[PDB]
Amino acid sequence: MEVNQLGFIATALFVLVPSVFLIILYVQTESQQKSS
Amino acid sequence: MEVNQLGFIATALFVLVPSVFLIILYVQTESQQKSS
Amino acid sequence: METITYVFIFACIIALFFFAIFFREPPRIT
Amino acid sequence: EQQGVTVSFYGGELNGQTFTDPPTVKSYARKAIFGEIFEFDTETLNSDG
Amino acid sequence: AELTPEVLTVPLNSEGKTITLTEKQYLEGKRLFQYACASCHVGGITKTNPSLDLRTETLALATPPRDNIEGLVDYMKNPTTYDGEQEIAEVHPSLRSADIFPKMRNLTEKDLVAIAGHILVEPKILGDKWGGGKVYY
Amino acid sequence: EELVNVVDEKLGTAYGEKIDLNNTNIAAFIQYRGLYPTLAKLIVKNAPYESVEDVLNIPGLTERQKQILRENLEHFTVTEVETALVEGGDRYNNGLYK
Amino acid sequence: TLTYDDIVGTGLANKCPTLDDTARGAYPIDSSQTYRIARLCLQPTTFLVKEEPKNKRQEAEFVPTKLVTRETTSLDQIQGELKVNSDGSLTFVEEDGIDFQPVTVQMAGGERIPLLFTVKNLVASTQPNVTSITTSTDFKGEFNVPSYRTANFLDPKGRGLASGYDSAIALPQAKEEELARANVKRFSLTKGQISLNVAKVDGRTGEIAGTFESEQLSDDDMGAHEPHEVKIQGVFYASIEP
Amino acid sequence: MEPNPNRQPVELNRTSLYLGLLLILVLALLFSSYFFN
Amino acid sequence: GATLEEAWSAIPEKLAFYDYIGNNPAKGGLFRTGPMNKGDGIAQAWKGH
Amino acid sequence: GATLEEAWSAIPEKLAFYDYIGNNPAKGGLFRTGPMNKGDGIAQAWKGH
Amino acid sequence: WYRVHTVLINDPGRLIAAHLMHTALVAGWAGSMALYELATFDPSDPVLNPMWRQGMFVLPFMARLGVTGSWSGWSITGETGIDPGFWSFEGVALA
Ligand code: CLA
Ligand code: CLA
Ligand code: CLA
Ligand code: CLA
Ligand SMILES: CCCCCCCCCCCCCCCC(=O)O[C@H](COC(=O)CCCCCCCCCCCC)CO[C@@H]1O[C@@H](CO)[C@H](O)[C@H](O)[C@@H]1O
Ligand code: HEM
Ligand SMILES: CC1=C(\C=C/C(C)=C/C=C/C(C)=C/C=C/C=C(C)/C=C/C=C(C)/C=C/C2=C(C)CCCC2(C)C)C(C)(C)CCC1
Ligand SMILES: CC1=C(\C=C/C(C)=C/C=C\C(C)=C\C=C\C=C(C)\C=C\C=C(C)\C=C\C2=C(C)CCCC2(C)C)C(C)(C)CCC1
Ligand SMILES: CC1=C(\C=C/C(C)=C/C=C\C(C)=C\C=C\C=C(C)\C=C\C=C(C)\C=C\C2=C(C)CCCC2(C)C)C(C)(C)CCC1
Repeated sequence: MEVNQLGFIATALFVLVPSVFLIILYVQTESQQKSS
Repeated sequence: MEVNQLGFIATALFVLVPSVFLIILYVQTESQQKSS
Repeated sequence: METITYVFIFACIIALFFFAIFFREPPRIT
Repeated sequence: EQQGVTVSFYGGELNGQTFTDPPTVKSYARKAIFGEIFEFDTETLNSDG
Repeated sequence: AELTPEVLTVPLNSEGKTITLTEKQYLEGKRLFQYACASCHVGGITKTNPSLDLRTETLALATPPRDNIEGLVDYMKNPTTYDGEQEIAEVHPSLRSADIFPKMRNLTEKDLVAIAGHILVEPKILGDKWGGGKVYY
Repeated sequence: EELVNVVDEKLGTAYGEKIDLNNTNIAAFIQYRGLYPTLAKLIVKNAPYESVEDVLNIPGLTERQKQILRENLEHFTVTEVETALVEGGDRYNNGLYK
Repeated sequence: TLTYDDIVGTGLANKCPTLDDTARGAYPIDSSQTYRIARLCLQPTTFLVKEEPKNKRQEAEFVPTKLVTRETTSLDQIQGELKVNSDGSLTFVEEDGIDFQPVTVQMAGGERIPLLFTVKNLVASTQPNVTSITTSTDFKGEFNVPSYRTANFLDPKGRGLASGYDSAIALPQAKEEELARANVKRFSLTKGQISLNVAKVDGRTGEIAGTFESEQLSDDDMGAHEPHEVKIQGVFYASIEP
Repeated sequence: MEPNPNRQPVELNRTSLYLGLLLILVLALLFSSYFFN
Repeated sequence: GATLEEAWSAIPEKLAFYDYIGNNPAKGGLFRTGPMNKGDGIAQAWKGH
Repeated sequence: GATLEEAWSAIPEKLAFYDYIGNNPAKGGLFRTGPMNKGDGIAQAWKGH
Repeated sequence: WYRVHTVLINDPGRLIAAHLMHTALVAGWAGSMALYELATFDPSDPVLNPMWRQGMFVLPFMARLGVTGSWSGWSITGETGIDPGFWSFEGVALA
């Protein structure tokens, strides 16, 4: 159809920026005990 | 111009998937000593 | 696209499910 | 039509003219609902309407 | 002092002579109506055939003109289509109505004289929500 | 080089001001008296009329209906039969009620 | 000998009668007596759509489609005087009868082809000179193809003909000078052809059974997309009578 | 199911990225335009 | 001293254009992602009342 | 027994199409992002030698 | 990271799961590509618009070894009245 060439870019980001935020603070946590 | 409506997503991501990867392995690192 | 996105955001709700039903950090009775 | 309508433009760009053929007159009335009708270049920035 | 008798004052026959109604005899046209016609023509419109309505004009044009008590009475006695012929009592219940859909058996003159009033009385009440169904209301 | 709404263009003519003994849907004959129930059924069950008068001819009429047809003649009219206007038995039940 | 029940839900109530195998003697006509055929019937076997090849000089082809509309594709109970002209040939006309049958098919790709299998108006014409409907007699004649949809059919957004929205309303100020194709929705009318061949009749009765063909066009879909030609065949049956 | 020993800690220093974050982010600038075409 | 025609001629573009709805904030939508021009189009001129 | 005009008519599309350069992978480029069709257009029919 | 995947050089335990996975991301990418390739390969013509025209990278490999029929009802041949069973670019992918 006739979608907003960037609607996808916004969804993709908005699902990484916020999401990654957690795959960041989480990981640093398990390493609170010299682990991956 | 008449670029590739998806040169963006392509770019932007390639500078986030990898990049964020480091911000991840790195971040857990300073937590190797109960820190941010 | 538009559909490719829809099937993706979805297939991760499926991963996110698998992950919290088997990668549940056991609840400790202390 | 059955009541056979007709528009005439006074002032503006289309000024001086009088359209009779139903299609047209039907046309302008519908663009009149929007008030005063103007000419929009939709092409340039690919308007959608 | 809202439904004055000059409004209950309806044309009973063709000739042009008039017979007036009471606040009383009206209710019955109605009470009757609903017992008797409700099924269809509710609000003044035949559901079996939307094409035909109980509007004052309609009746007036009909044949024989049914915009008069005697007329709606004629009908309630002998049922015929718009325009002259084809006695339709073998379908449309009427005092004829060979004992069919008994809703008719009982009634009397006191009754038919009134129901028929109710029909011509209404539009005088309900602007024309009387002939128009669904769209109005 | 342009296409146009077939039906509502006929609305700039007769049909759409009087009665088209060749198109108009049946129940439009309830507009005057002595015409509905029968003559109408007849007015339509008979092929279109190349001239409003041809009504009067119709095999079967009684001098009386033949009468009515004449005094109500001043109201009827005719223009090309229109395929989109009466194909699906729309002549009779034009799909639309009260 | 069989009842509405016997067939109810079966899947044959849509199949024309089988003129008992073994009975090729013909039915004789008069011209002294006028005939008619109680019921004409056209049950189909398979539909065929002409492929619209991009290339030109490599002749259009007729591919087979698959009956998607659940079995509801038959015309049984039609009629219209079977007159004998001052020739020798017979010209069955028509009047009442279930001639229309909206039915769709799914082309080889993903395409959906819908059509209204019909014989409305029909005009049969036997071989120039026959005295009795002998096996292998024929009728090939025309008939009209209305439009898959009357004047009242209203498409997705408002629009239509007899009474639909005027013009694409979802878009207020966009230019309609292109949408037009579907803004105004005109109703089409073309003629298609049929042709019947017999290969079975019971002279005593008049039950002439056989096959048929006919080429009608798909759906014009109002001012939409130029139609598709459809070839349709099957087995049929008509029963003559005084 | 006793824990796993071959699970050493995951190594990465604060300028290790300062080497990579550059390389990738700059690598981006170049190879970008060829994406926009 | 002016004709029905010379009359509207007087009312200038700017004023007419405001009497257009496509310039009523009120007609938008939560997801009409863009400058008015994308919607109705780049207002090119007045066709005349 | 055939004419210069009848001769090539024999040679079928498929075959003529192949002798086209645009169907020669040799002509691409590292950043020609997609199916050959985007490049020279969706091949419709042969124009004739 | 540069050594982060050395945690398996020994115990073929969590080592097979690695291979067991890469190899599910591979066939995971298999059919998924096909649905994609599949979901855009206009079959309508094989003479001026063959799979190899409209860039098709996985499709071509199926045909070669057999699967040429599709549950859509066509075939990379031209023919229209056949259809292998579950082994149509559909199942192959689905598979
Ligand atoms: C076949 C593909 C594959 C397989 C079988 C493995 C298998 C393994 N990886 Mg691994 N990895 C991969 C691809 C793969 N990787 C890729 C493409 C990257 C980019 C970095 C990594 C980065 C990586 C790191 C830093 C580490 C591993 C580790 C490991 C071991 C633990 C698993 C874990 O890390 O989850 C994979 C974790 C990731 C973050 C990669 C998957 C997720 C991202 C990176 C890929 C795409 C985005 C991501 C998937 C979004 C959510 C991912 C989610 C699974 C966390 C295990 C042997 C080690 C381990 O887990 O503990 C030491 C470890 O430290 N991997
Ligand atoms: C014979 C076929 C084959 C072989 C030998 C391999 C081998 C490998 N794969 Mg693999 N893979 C294959 C087919 C194969 N794959 C197929 C068919 C798929 C799906 C279609 C995958 C999907 C896959 C994933 C998701 C991952 C692997 C990974 C790996 C590596 C695991 C260990 C590692 O550290 O790699 C060493 C790493 C390399 C040799 C990478 C070199 C490749 C260069 C050219 C990178 C290209 C840059 C590209 C991404 C541009 C965008 C940049 C952006 C990613 C930031 C290993 C080299 C893992 C990996 O590589 O770790 C990060 C991993 O996460 N594979
Ligand atoms: C002697 C018979 C035998 C057979 C037939 C196999 C077959 C296989 N081995 Mg294997 N292996 C064997 C002996 C065998 N092994 C021995 C003696 C050792 C010890 C040294 C190993 C150590 C080993 C490792 C570490 C790994 C394998 C892997 C594999 C698989 C490779 C991937 C593949 O097959 O493609 C895809 C598979 C198919 C197309 C068919 C799959 C059929 C499955 C397995 C059904 C049966 C599995 C399940 C129900 C239980 C049986 C498991 C087991 C019997 C194989 C393959 C199924 C893996 C591999 O290399 O690739 C992932 C792998 O990582 N093997
Ligand atoms: C179980 C057996 C099996 C079978 C019958 C298939 C069949 C298929 N796969 Mg497949 N696949 C399998 C297992 C299988 N796969 C496994 C276990 C994985 C990992 C998860 C995959 C991952 C995968 C992907 C990503 C894709 C396929 C695809 C396909 C299809 C096209 C690929 C092809 O033509 O093969 C080509 C294979 C070869 C030509 C074999 C080459 C291997 C080398 C040359 C042999 C090396 C031998 C070695 C040196 C030992 C010495 C030999 C000795 C005798 C001397 C085809 C239907 C493609 C597809 O679905 O398209 C429709 C596709 O994209 N597969
Ligand atoms: C600006 C234009 C000029 C040209 C470009 C300039 C940039 C040049 C920088 C490159 C220097 C040499 C090569 C770099 C290697 C290096 O740097 O190595 C690592 C750096 O980080 C790294 O990058 C580690 C590699 C991680 C790259 C992550 C991006 C890849 C995308 C992942 C996608 C996942 C799906 C760190 O080294 C390590 O250093 C210690 C660990 O911190 C160890 O003890 C070892 O010495 C080890 O070598
Ligand atoms: C009991 C009170 C009723 C009254 C006073 C009444 C009155 C009328 C009148 C006056 C007409 C024709 C008027 C015109 O055409 O202008 C008519 C028609 C009709 N009525 Fe009633 N009616 C009554 C009840 C019913 C009921 C209960 C039915 C249920 C079947 C019914 C069915 C019909 C039908 C089908 C017509 C169409 C006439 C035709 O055949 O053309 N009526 N009625
Ligand atoms: C498509 C695509 C692609 C690729 C890729 C992608 C897209 C992605 C992804 C993906 C994903 C993202 C995926 C997935 C996944 C998921 C999974 C694989 C899963 C799972 C899950 C599970 C397994 C589960 C769990 C469970 C539950 C839910 C509950 C209980 C039961 C069970 C256990 C089952 C391609 C290249 C072709 C193209 C582009 C796009
Ligand atoms: C996305 C996108 C877009 C665009 C964009 C944007 C606009 C973005 C943004 C962005 C942003 C919005 C970003 C941000 C950020 C951030 C920040 C800002 C941060 C931070 C932080 C900080 C801050 C840190 C640190 C520090 C230090 C070192 C100490 C003190 C100082 C400081 C705090 C700085 C759009 C929608 C159009 C489309 C889609 C996509
Ligand atoms: C981007 C983009 C695109 C598309 C796409 C794609 C195709 C993507 C992809 C993607 C991908 C390619 C992704 C990936 C990934 C990943 C992975 C795959 C990972 C991982 C990992 C892992 C694996 C983990 C874990 C685990 C566990 C839990 C244990 C064992 C098993 C395993 C290992 C799984 C394009 C170019 C078109 C455009 C631009 C944008």
